[PDB]
Amino acid sequence: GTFGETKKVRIQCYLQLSVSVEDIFKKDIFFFKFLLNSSVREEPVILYSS
Amino acid sequence: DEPKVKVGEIINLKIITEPTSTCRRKQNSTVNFLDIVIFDSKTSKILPRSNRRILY
Repeated sequence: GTFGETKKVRIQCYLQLSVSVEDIFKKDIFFFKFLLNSSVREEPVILYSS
Repeated sequence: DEPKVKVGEIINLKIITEPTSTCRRKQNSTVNFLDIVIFDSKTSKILPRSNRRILY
């Protein structure tokens, strides 16, 4: 009876990145502006691709 | 490259940096920071959010 019970893990619920959207209108073309930052102001984020 | 750009050309800018003979001076900072700033030809100080302008 392999009991691996009571692994008392604590998990966090805070999405660390934060994305702000800005829709620049233009004639026959379009532009998206994207402000990306961290959730809280002591945990910095690295980014790899978008 | 090619300074006649119409509207829709995402074009890379190339910067070549070389530290001088005063590379011997400081050396306790190992990183320095390079703000690229944007001026109009006639007027000055384009704000860095920069809509209807260069987007980066």
